[PDB]
Amino acid sequence: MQLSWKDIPTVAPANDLLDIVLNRTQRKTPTVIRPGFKITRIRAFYMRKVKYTGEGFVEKFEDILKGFPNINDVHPFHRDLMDTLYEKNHYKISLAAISRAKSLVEQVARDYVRLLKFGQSLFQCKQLKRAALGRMATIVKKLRDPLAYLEQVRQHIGRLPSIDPNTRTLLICGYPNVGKSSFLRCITKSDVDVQPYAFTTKSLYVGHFDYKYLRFQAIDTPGILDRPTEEMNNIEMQSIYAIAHLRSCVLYFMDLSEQCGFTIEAQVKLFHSIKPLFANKSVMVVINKTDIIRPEDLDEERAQLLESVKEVPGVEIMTSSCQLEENVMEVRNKACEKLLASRIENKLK
Amino acid sequence: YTPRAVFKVKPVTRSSSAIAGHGSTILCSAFAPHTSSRMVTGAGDNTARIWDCDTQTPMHTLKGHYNWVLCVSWSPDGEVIATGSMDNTIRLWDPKSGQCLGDALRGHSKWITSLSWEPIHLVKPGSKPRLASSSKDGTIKIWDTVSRVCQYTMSGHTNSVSCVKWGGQGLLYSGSHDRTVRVWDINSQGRCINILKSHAHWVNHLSLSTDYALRIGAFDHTGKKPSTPEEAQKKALENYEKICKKNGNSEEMMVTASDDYTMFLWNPLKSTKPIARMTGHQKLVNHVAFSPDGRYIVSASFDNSIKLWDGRDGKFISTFRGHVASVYQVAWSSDCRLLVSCSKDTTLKVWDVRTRKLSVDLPGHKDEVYTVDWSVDGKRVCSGGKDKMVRLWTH
Amino acid sequence: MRVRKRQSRRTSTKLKEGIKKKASAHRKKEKKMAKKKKDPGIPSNFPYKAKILEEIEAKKMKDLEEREL
Amino acid sequence: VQPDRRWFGNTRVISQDALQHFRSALGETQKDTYQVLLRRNKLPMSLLEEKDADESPKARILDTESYADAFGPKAQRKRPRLAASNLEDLVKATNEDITKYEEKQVLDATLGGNQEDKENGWTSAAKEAIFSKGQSKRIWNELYKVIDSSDVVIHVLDARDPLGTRCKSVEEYMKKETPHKHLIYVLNKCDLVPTWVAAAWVKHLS
Amino acid sequence: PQNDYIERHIKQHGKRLDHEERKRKREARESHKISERAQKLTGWKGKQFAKKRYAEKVSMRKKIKAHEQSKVKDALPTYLLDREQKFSVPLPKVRGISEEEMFKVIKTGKSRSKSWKRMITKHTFVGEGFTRRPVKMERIIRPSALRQKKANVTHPELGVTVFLPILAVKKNPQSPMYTQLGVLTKGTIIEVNVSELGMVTAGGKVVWGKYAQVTNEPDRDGCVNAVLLV
RNA sequence: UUCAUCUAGACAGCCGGACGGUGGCCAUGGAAGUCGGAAUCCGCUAAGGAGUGUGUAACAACUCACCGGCCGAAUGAACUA
RNA sequence: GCAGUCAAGCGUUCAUAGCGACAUUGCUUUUUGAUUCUUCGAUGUCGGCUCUUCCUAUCAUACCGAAGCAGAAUUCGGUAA
Ligand SMILES: Nc1nc2c(ncn2[C@@H]2O[C@H](COP(=O)(O)OP(=O)(O)OP(=O)(O)O)[C@@H](O)[C@H]2O)c(=O)[nH]1
Ligand SMILES: [Mg+2]
Repeated sequence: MQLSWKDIPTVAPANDLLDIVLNRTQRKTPTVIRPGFKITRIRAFYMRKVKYTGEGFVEKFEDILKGFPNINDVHPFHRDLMDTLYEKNHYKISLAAISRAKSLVEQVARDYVRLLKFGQSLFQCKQLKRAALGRMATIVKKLRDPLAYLEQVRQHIGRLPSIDPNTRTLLICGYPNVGKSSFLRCITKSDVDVQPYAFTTKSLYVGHFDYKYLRFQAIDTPGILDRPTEEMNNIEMQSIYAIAHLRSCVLYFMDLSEQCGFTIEAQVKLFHSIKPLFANKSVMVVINKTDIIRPEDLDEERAQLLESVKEVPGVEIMTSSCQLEENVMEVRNKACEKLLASRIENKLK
Repeated sequence: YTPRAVFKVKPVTRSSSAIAGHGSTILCSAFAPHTSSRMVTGAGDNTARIWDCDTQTPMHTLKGHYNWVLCVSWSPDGEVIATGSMDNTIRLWDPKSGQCLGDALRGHSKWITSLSWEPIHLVKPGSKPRLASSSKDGTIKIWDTVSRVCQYTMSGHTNSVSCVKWGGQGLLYSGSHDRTVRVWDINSQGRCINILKSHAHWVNHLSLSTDYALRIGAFDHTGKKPSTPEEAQKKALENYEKICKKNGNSEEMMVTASDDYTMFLWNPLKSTKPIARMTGHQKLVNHVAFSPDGRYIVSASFDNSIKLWDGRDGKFISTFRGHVASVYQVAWSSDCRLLVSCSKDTTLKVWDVRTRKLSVDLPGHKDEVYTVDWSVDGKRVCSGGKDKMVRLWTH
Repeated sequence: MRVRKRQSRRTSTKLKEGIKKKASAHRKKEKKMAKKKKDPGIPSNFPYKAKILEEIEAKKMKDLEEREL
Repeated sequence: VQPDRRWFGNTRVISQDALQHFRSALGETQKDTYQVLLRRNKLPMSLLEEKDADESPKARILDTESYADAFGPKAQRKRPRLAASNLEDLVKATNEDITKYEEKQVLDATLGGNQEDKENGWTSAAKEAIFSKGQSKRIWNELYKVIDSSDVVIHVLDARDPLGTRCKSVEEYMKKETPHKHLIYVLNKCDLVPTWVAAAWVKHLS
Repeated sequence: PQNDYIERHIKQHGKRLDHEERKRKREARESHKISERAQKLTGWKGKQFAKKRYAEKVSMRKKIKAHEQSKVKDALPTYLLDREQKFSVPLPKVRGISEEEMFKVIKTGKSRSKSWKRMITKHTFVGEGFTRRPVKMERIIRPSALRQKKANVTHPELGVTVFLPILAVKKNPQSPMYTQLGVLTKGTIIEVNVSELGMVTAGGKVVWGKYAQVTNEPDRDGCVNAVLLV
């Protein structure tokens, strides 16, 4: 489905699937047949065994197929998200393996039953029963790796959050150690790390906040290093696809201090660098960490770099002692308001 | 119109005397690149044989090895025998004497798959074509063949580097199971220059447009015995511009085989992007080559196929039905109007590129065949392997 | 504390004679397979771990020597 | 089974020139509805068949990134394939992707729909058990009985709606499991279709 | 909860004040709980448990042998390596099938009095122009569920097995009529396509049909398993 | 029953060491024995793995395998019935 | 199921005469959850009202165990008729 798929049952590993379905056909069917009964009764006994086992496997599989979020053709944001997350290639090919196996076991049952209606002795039919069931068993025993993959993709995508692609958003991005999560935790009710190290998160964290009785979601991203778009991570391409698809205001976070362990010129280098992905967002940047430095004393090259910042159509360099929570509100209202103009100028056509 | 690489070689049809010898499974046999008689063969053991095709006797067998030798490629002067051996070491030789020259080649870690040499018209007249050996462990050691020690290994590949060539612009060509191509030069001293990332499954049998000439070592459509190295290198650059001046310039084409059927032709010199999406196989392709006159590209595979393409972009030209099995090792004629190809089974099937047909068959082993090469007058081939039979050909 | 049925341990003469017949056929089949040494020597832990091989060698220096002469 | 020189005596060899001879008429052979097939005199398919495909059989990835490197706590991969480079071309891709997702969104918005009804909560009833009168296994049994006991088959259509009363999915099975039956057609009740359509409906099906 | 929330929780607050002295004692007590489950656990849970524990002990013995071995301390080519896969017939003296098995009777008439019809019960091979004969005249019936058009046949060498279409059947021990009928009981020698194994002799045009003997009753299962005589 | 260890102190327990050259080399955002690939050296030793596991984002910290202090007599392992 | 590799251990002691568990290796139509508009001869007659009881090889209800099980809802498993 959409929006935080948590409705997928559970993918028991191949040995457990074998156990579950076979034990089930052992318990929920009669298990006493004698050589003495009518050959019709014997044929019926073993037919029912085979058909029931087939149905059981098929439902175990059909559940997975109907459950998984169907990566392709959902929404480009999520499509590329599970690309960077769970390897689109492997995803599709594993699920396809499962569909093939479902067809295979349906065929096994539908052949061996047409056979059993020609058996002539308890032993012939018992051998057919063992034969069909053993063939289904190996068919499923093949599925070691797909299922071991699917268990973890399920226990991951279930946790994975739910950001609507189209409601009012606010993206928060920049270098590690700068203050993305500081701002998020200080603005909206969430639980995101603050510890003084580089990759204080590793995936997209969300937090809602209200404004004009309306709902606005804010998204902190892990961040980006230099990484000339050749070498990246599943860490970085998430922020990439986010800043790409999601269309709202953005907050670039930099600093002039001893923390945020890069150079300011590299910071504006990355600003120019991600400027290509600042198409329809109306960026506001934040000259941050402004509590002790009083950063009005920035050198002439910083002046030139902010002159370059002031090339974009809608710009805003603004100070924020992000721990002095009495200016983070001015920042939030400022930015979202200057967004509402363009958002409504779309909505009114 | 068209060129010819002008010569006339008749359609080969004769298995000559099938020869016995050391009863093991031959893998790769190398020919004398100047005279058309001498084959060397490191079979499925440690030892190595030398024989003649025109007197059909053991030409001073090249014994004296302690572990399995794998891949034999001849030097361009007919004076050096480096041989691929799957151990960590190599031994150097010479056919004319057939004596121990020096000792091991220390340093490697696993099997030595392909051997390269210097391009001929390039390096000084009266020199030693140095070597950049490879391994299974991704290493590339550049020996000055005299010192048989290398200074700088360059390590762009982490996979098993299986293909080595030296292109005549001072260029290099290394190839590994990393699905990616990496080309270096000589003035690097531990550096990588051209990193081409195409394939999703690994590479196999990196080809060359200069392979024929720059492995013959400046010999003609008749294959004489030169005297002066300066004029020999003249002949090399001359036949060079005779064969590689298709588009007026010798832009070294690079079409590398694959698993994933992404069969891709390249031009490294002026670009990184590829050129030719000449696909169509069904199974793994192993063997490819450029025509001697560089005019087309031949691909033979594991799917009963034989393909010839446009030697100008990599456009399809022909595919040749008529097989049963995989097609392993494919060697070029001299007339360039003909082809031989070793199938998986006994037969060694022969072709007609001038009019794009099959010429005839040539069966006669009773096991699998491995090696196919060519004589330096366009006359003979030696083919031995799993059949333990080094069957010899002629027209 | 519900108690569920316990299997009977009575005879069933039909089954008892069937057992006789089954066992006899099995013995015969064994004889079919029948128609188709590392002796232990000395156990350890014995107290007289000295006198034994000494007596055997006292025997052997005679069993060997009373061949030739 | 008495020992023999057969059974280790090869049986059914065939020649280079025979393959060359009969691979040759597949792109020729003169087949019309005025000539039917009777016999086979079997010829080696796995070699005589298989025209060329120029589609690049889908690449394989299994033997190169297994599963535990793909995803899982091992996860022996960090950087993408093919690791897009051109940022402008990428934002081109992504903006056109959202807009094209909107194009499909409007396809489904225009065509449907059922979402309003399922929000009302009601649903369409059970289609009657009478609407399964031709799709019973008692029936398909006799169907295959006549398919197998027949030397040829006549698939009677009706003139007034051949395109609706064909709905074949049985000729797909016929051609492949028993090719030597040739599925004549009779367009019955023609008069209810004038001679004009009596010609139009045959002219493009013959 | 967004991501690894229980782990963020464990790092922020912790675990139950006794999650360690419970895990420890659970472990130390599992050694006792293993024997309890082995002396109780009647009736196929005991079978599953015993077979499972046998698996485990086997694996551990495998592992420790491997570790002590680790403590102690052909020749394919490049274009090939690193890739992985008397005149006596192998099977005389198969058992004999009476004419009452492999021949079932079909009484005809509402008054079952005028049978004259028989039905083969073993897997047959019918050819390529089967085209069932008229109902009034047919006396032998080999029903469509019991038919075969291919056989899974292996090779002595190459260590291979392939599914090959069955061209025709040559020798069926215990009858010539069974051979005329093409009944695939065990032991029968069928003439099967062999194109994929691709063999060429001296001159060796190419073989596309060979002989192969079946080695499993196609009734105790549905497959046909045959082996080739090179 | 077949094997060993043991007052030149056996087993179980506490307590102590479990080290330098050396964050061995690759791979990367970090991988300091413990995500991962390639061997596994020497030194001084009583021992100490280029490390059994818990653990950290990264070392720490704990541990084991391995030695020694305390104690002061059998204990260990594998099979057969 | 068939064709093999193992090889635990067994076999006048016999691994290389022999066996031989658990494991394993081979397709029986393809790799991107594509469809499925392909159902194949039951030789003996099947299927239903009223009613009672028993089994557990448990679908629900009771109580527990393990699951990334936050909540909610499940999945698997134990006692249980
Ligand atoms: N004093 C002060 N420090 C700030 C301010 N803003 C940011 N910082 C610094 O930035 C740190 C915030 O760290 P995070 O918010 O986690 O930055 P991050 O590591 O990039 O966060 P993630 O991207 O989610 O991993 C704080 O600990 C401060 O040291 C500010 O306004 N005042
Ligand atoms: Mg931080």
